[PDB]
Amino acid sequence: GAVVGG
Amino acid sequence: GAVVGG
Amino acid sequence: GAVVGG
Amino acid sequence: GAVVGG
Amino acid sequence: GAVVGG
Amino acid sequence: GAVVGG
Amino acid sequence: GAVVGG
Amino acid sequence: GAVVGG
Repeated sequence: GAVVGG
Repeated sequence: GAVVGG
Repeated sequence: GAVVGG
Repeated sequence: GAVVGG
Repeated sequence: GAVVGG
Repeated sequence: GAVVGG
Repeated sequence: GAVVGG
Repeated sequence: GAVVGG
C-alpha cells in the first residue's frame, strides 16, 4: 500500500 | 500538514 | 507502494 | 508541509 | 515504489 | 516543504 | 523507484 | 524545499 500525506 | 506513518 | 508527501 | 514515512 | 516530496 | 522518507 | 523532491 | 530520502 502507498503511504500518502497532504 | 498531515503526519503519516506506514 | 509509493511514499508521497505534499 | 506533510511529514510522511513509509 | 517512488518516494516523492513536494 | 514536505519531509518524506521511504 | 525514483526519489524526487521539489 | 522538500526534504526527501529513499
